[PDB]
Amino acid sequence: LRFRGQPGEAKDDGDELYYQERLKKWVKQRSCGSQRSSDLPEWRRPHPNIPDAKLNSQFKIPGEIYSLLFNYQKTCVQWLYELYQQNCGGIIGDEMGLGKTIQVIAFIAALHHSGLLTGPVLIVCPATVMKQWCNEFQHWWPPLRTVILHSMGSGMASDQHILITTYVGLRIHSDKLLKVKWQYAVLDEGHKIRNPDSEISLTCKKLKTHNRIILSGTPIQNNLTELWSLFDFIFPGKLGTLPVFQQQFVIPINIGGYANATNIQVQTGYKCAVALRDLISPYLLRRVKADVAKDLPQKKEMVLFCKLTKYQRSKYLEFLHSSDLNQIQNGKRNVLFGIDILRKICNHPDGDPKRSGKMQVVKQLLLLWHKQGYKALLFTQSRQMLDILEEFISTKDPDLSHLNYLRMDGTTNIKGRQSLVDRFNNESFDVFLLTTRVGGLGVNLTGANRIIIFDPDWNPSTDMQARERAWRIGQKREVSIYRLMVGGSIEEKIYHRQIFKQF
Amino acid sequence: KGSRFISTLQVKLYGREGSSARTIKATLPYIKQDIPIVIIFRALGIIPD
Amino acid sequence: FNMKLAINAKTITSGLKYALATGNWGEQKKAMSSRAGVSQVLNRYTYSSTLSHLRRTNTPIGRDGKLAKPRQLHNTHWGLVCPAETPEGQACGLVKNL
DNA sequence: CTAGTTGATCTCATATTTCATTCCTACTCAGGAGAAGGAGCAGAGCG
RNA sequence: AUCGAGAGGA
DNA sequence: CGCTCTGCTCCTTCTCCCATCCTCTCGATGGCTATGAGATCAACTAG
Repeated sequence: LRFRGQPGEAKDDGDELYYQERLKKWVKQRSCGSQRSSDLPEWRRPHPNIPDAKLNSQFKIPGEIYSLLFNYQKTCVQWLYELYQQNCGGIIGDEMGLGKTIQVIAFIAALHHSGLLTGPVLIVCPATVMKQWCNEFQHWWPPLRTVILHSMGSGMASDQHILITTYVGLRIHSDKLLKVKWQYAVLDEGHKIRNPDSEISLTCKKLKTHNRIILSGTPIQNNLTELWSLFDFIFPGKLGTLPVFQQQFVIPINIGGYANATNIQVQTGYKCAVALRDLISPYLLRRVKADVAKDLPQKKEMVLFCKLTKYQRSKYLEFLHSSDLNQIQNGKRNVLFGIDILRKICNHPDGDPKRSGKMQVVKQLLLLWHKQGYKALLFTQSRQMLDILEEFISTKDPDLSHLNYLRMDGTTNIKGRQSLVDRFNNESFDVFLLTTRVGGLGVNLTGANRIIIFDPDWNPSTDMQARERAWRIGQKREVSIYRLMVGGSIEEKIYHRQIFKQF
Repeated sequence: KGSRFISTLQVKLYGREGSSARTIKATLPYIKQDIPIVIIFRALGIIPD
Repeated sequence: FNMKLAINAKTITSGLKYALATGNWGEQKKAMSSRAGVSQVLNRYTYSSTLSHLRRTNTPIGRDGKLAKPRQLHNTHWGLVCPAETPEGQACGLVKNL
């Protein structure tokens, strides 16, 4: 169905058939010259990469990549090498920013030469992340035939060694490409899947092969709540799967683990979690910054205690008194909106900042730092709020946007996004409003000196991710985190709820 | 007594003495069958005719 | 203790209110023992228009398509209700007046 | 003619769990009339 | 608005 | 004359339907999730 009708669809049929067969647009843009089997005769002359692992006695990983690996990565890759030789999975729990992609590649270098793994290898990560990785696979080890599985018709058409693709691509066509002669498979950050009830989790399970490995920036200390679903892939024949765990460990964990108000203790639930957790010793790999983070400041944090005004206090209570949410019934639109509304009494209200204690706290802190000359981040998880905060600092109090304010929208591509990061870190800009998700992207704003959280996420360990970007190694000034919490409001209820996750 | 019930017992006189009126049966609380009064008398602790 | 009592207070106050307001004395969920024949509002056009409400009595119904035996004047009605004061039509004997 | 860039629209992951249960009729008159369906019975031919 | 409920008129 | 079979009579249960037209008043109640972010596709535009 297209406005142009069948005449337009005939054109679509042209390209459609071409995607399945050979599309000249695709041939010119992402095939001819891109390390294809007909190109590799030219590319492998620069990179014949003779595997030291097979060539030289007593070697496990080839020097071409091994010498690019850091001493700790060298160690971890050798550990992974052995996991493959043991026919088992594992968790590459190396801390964020240390690098794991090259470790996978170093491992692969050895696989198809010392391991004789001449067949297909599956690697999955985000599309822009793959733009980078595609070049890395191509320039690091082309002896393994490069196949990039981007799209359905054309991607699937390349049914041949190393397979490069994405999570979007998995939803585009992984139901067709199942068990495609995979000799080794690895997924990037395991928490790109994380959700136990997702279709991604089901997809991850579907991706079955000889040896299944997942990379991650997290540990197994107490993240089992979601690791149970990652175990489906990583340890299908070592620990079991999520639905097993749902009855095996989850039942006693849920019964006692939340400080049960009757007769069951947390320790019992914990002990069950321990029984599973501590099985993953020889399969857990972890590089730590204890021997890397040699030049950075103290990771400081605190919580602000903002009180409600007569106006605010009266209105969030009035909503609760007049809306009668429990007769509407619970989980309904206005009931659930109430959860956000009771927070919006200070985030909005619709409404000069004189009616909001939070807007007044932010005002005072930024004007202090205005004279201090400190760079600062604002932290907010909402576009409606991103613009409301901008209206606060531009239509209600212009001088706060006049402190060299900067912000990413997301519609801007990576070229512009990178310049936004650079703009804040360099003297050009002093204030930037940041969201956890762009913290995930790579917005490493270490130039910041002070950070105000206007409206955080509902999980301290995700707030952490944004903070880690702000605290990247190489930073030369101390940065304190200021959580703007409003006393008596639902923000404290939210505060304690997200603590319960961290707890 | 906070109930009232306004319930009822039925006494059935079965037509005519030529056949069916031979007996009288009563509809009793939660009972599936109508029961002859002589059975009821036994239940009442009453034996002698 | 003092929380469940608040629930009850609302429930009683508004529940009793509501039931009479709708004129149904059951669960209010569907055909729950309607008492629409009982609940109504004061007819205010004159003095006797209110006296009408005093004397009018809501009799039980014989559904539609039924009148005489009941409705038909019985001589035990003598002296208790006024046989002249009966509304005509569907209400013919439905409403009695003392 | 075509490559670049940027707006539009559709579809998606990662935190609250939250919380119990809802409850019985008390039962009142409620009908008319005629079809449809089963159940038992009685007698006729058969063994 | 959409039902429901109740009264009056022919 | 019993066996059997069948047709005959009775009983029991089920199912659907309440004139036409008009006028006013009351009223209750509805009316219940997300969330922007990301990515890819189309459209315009300039070299």
